Amino acid sequence: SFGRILLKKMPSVREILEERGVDMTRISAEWGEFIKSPVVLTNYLDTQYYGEIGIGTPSQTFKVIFDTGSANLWVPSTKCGPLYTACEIHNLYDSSESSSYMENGTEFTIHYGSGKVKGFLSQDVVTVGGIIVTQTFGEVTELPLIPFMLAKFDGVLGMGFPAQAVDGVIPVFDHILSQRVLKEEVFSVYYSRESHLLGGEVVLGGSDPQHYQGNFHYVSISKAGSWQITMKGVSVGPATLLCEEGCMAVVDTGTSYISGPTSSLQLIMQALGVKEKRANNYVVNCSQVPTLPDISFYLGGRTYTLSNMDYVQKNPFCILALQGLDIPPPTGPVWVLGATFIRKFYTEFDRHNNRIGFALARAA
Ligand SMILES: *[C@@H]1O[C@H](CO)[C@@H](O)[C@H](O)[C@H]1NC(C)=O
Repeated sequence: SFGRILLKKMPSVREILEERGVDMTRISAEWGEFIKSPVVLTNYLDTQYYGEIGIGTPSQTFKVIFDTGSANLWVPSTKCGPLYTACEIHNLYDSSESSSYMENGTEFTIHYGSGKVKGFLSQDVVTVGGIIVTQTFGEVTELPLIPFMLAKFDGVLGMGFPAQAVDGVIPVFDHILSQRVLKEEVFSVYYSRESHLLGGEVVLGGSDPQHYQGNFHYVSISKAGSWQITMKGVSVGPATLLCEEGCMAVVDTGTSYISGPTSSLQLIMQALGVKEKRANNYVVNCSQVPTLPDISFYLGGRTYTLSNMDYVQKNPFCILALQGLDIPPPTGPVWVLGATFIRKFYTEFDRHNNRIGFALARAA
């Protein structure tokens, strides 16, 4: 258990609002917006998994999201003022208790779907999966209410490329690579079946052979500075409907729902046999779930199939784990294979070869 980080299941901000009796129209309209330098593919509304890291000497524990969509580490600060009530329900980084703290002070702004996180940079020791790196990270002093007033995670560990990082900060994984401690310059991400207790695993330096079956097959990165691959077909049932001419697709551990363009996804929802739409999202009567056809994605000359049980979430109060999202050019129309895709297919992110590997996930 050297370079492994146990991911733990948490109620998502949608699931917290659902359990408090909030209407599905209100949740999407007020907590799930996508506002018009690096690209945003998530609002953390549906994120269900966090890992724990330590920051400082002695180490102060934080619950963080492992987000391949971003390249920055940030956590709430004790410098976070009284105007930001969201800070008052989370763990706070206190430089006063760290002997390894070294100030920087340059301001940063990280944009995401529902809003923006502001603060200042600071250097300290960071322990992630038993590996100690000297990291520059964001001390957040302006944490917005949407969605962090109800989030069950403190902050975000970016697992993206250094080109995506704000203020040109060297990311956490890049520092781990500089140390030459890992067997491979890769990390892989496992989510187990959607249960109440069962969690997941991020492995640094390789892949856990317990959590996959058969063999990995790899797809090259098509855009240099991100986990982005060419998709050559989206199919409902036997019929291939979209992406024959070639779609860009991001594999993102940050968001759990698969994203596509609103027009392309509405076409899929028609052919799926699904009428009801709430903003970006699509709800369905739980009686008609077993009759839904399989969705498939064509990646690196192989099909990756999601069955009815893989892309639907039953919560007490059934919602499809797909949603509309239009990123404009030059970045272009993009799909996002979120954690729903990765739960089915154990994913290896490869930094040396600049490629992404997929394999059929399983339990032990
Ligand atoms: C703060 O961090 C940045 C990296 O984003 C670095 O280039 C800069 O030299 C640092 N500034 C100070 C004053 O330590």
